[PDB]
Amino acid sequence: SITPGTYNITNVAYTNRLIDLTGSNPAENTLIIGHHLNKTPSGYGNQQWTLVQLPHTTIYTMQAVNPQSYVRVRDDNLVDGAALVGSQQPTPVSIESAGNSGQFRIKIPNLGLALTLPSDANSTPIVLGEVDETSTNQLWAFESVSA
Amino acid sequence: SITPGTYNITNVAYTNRLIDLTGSNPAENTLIIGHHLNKTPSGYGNQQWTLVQLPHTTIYTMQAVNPQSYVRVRDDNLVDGAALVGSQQPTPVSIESAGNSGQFRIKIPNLGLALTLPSDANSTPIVLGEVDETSTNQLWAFESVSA
Ligand SMILES: CC(=O)N[C@H]1[C@H](OCCN=[N+]=[N-])O[C@H](CO)[C@@H](O[C@@H]2O[C@H](CO)[C@H](O)[C@H](O)[C@H]2NC(C)=O)[C@@H]1O
Ligand SMILES: CC(=O)N[C@H]1[C@H](OCCN=[N+]=[N-])O[C@H](CO)[C@@H](O[C@@H]2O[C@H](CO)[C@H](O)[C@H](O)[C@H]2NC(C)=O)[C@@H]1O
Repeated sequence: SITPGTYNITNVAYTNRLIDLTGSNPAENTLIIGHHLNKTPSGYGNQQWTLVQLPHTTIYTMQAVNPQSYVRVRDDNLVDGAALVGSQQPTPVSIESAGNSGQFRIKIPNLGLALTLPSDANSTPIVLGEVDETSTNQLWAFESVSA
Repeated sequence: SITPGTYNITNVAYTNRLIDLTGSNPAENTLIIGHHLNKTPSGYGNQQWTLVQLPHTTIYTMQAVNPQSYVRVRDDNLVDGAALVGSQQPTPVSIESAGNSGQFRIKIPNLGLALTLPSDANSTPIVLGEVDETSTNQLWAFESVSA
């Protein structure tokens, strides 16, 4: 499973879209979106995500670098279509390798829902979607931010 | 939420019953059961459970002190009535205070299911049951182990 650490996380369908906390805004419910890289080599802090892992399981918290908002399903409403947002508290996620290259699904534990990017349009908010076998938009790649 | 550490866990409905790994058996799929305290004052290692926590969540792993088997739902079959067993791999659980005091429900994350002890007979296996706020069979007291 992915080692704890700090990553740029890019969509597999839309490889030029990173997970990005809108406007580096620390406010609750700020949306999390798919957005072009906003600074080389690894973006500002709002496109870097630190993963903390529960040993011997695939459960993690994801926290941005700056501001330090965690990834959270808005209002803890774990249903299809629900928005991902920046919050002072995280939603635990299950990050699971897809049979793939170094590709992963970021899943809501035990619900069969996953983070998806529904459009390549820049700034498209990321939402939950149903886990499936053929959609690449709920597939994600992780790249370490250089120390 | 509960502080990480090593605990004896006693049922609320049946106060002479602790979560216990059958016969201190290290084998996979060994039943977890309700059973009287097997040693004073904190039982042997099969009745002592170490909790590991993912910070800022209520998700945890539970592992016996000896042998070191984790608490796992049989075949990761997260449905009503499924057996709890020891395994080399854990089922992440959500340990949530049930108001009261020192009382907690050990729930399956995001599902309406929780560990429950259906009878005070010695060695009755612990199994998942639907979450039910009024049922003491799925309530648990946690006492730090002095040993
Ligand atoms: C609404 C908003 O936050 N707009 C801009 C913000 O302007 C704030 C003032 N008024 N408005 N109205 O300015 C930031 C910083 O330039 C800007 O942030 C970018 O937002 C995009 C999505 O639109 C993406 O999140 C970028 O990564 C982000 N860049 C930074 C550095 O935060 C925001 O859109
Ligand atoms: C038979 C065997 O291989 N193990 C038994 C063990 O046998 C001792 C030999 N016969 N004598 N006197 O005996 C213990 C009971 O003392 C037994 O372990 C207990 O099993 C129950 C449920 O069946 C429960 O898990 C108890 O906590 C457990 N106690 C300990 C200390 O492991 C074991 O199966």
